[PDB]
Amino acid sequence: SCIQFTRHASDVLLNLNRLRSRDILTDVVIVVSREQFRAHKTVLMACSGLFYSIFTDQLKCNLSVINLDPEINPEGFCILLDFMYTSRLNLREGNIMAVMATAMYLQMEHVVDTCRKFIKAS
Amino acid sequence: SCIQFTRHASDVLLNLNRLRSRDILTDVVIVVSREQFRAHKTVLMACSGLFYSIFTDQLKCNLSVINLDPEINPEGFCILLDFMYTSRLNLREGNIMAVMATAMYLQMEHVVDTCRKFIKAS
Amino acid sequence: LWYTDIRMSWRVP
Amino acid sequence: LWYTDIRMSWRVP
Repeated sequence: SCIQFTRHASDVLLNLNRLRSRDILTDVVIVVSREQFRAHKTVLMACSGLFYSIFTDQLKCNLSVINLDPEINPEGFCILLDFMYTSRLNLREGNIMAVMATAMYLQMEHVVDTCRKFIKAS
Repeated sequence: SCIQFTRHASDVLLNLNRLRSRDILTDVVIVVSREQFRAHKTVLMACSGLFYSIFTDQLKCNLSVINLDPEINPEGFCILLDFMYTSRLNLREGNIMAVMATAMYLQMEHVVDTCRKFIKAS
Repeated sequence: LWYTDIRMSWRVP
Repeated sequence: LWYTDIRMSWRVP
């Protein structure tokens, strides 16, 4: 009966990334050390178990700044945030361990698994 | 050298709809005369030129309740909101004209284009 | 279930 | 560019 649009989800995601880039309706700043990352809570909750728990916690849900562990690699976090909004995970010899560890912290187990397959590749 | 996750956009979209279903971080009620639909502004702005204009307008950006034209068919809107959050457009002979007219009003020409292909095959 | 690959016409500025 | 179809492990309850 029904019609399914195969590019719809990727087009929504493209436009969400364009909203992030223009800073339109971004409602949280994630802080890693002194580095600040602007985002939409809902996109974060849709990609990460950590962010889900944080923004359904009544003590934290209304905060505009969330501070993650300052021991987290900011390049690792930046790679993963770009990934949430793009589907593209840019992995390098030099950044891969940091990304894997950051993905564990964010409870994005499937990204970890993809990093493990990547390591098995070479 | 990038890895691209081909199911990522649709998995994000599934989770956004689960968030809509559980009423989590919904920040707007769209009103069609007296019918009500809870949504996330950013999904609406990612899908429709009309909603983009509404939520970037300084008079309306901080409203928790938004009126659409109260004469639009509420079934037509409801089919389209579900489409925004699912990729699935459920077209029957009984609703096609209401969906098409509503899509024009939401500035979703590619959906209108599809309803025209549906008219051409039916 | 029929599929279409049509691209979304709306692009955020 | 390399593609994977792996499914997201995170699911909103």
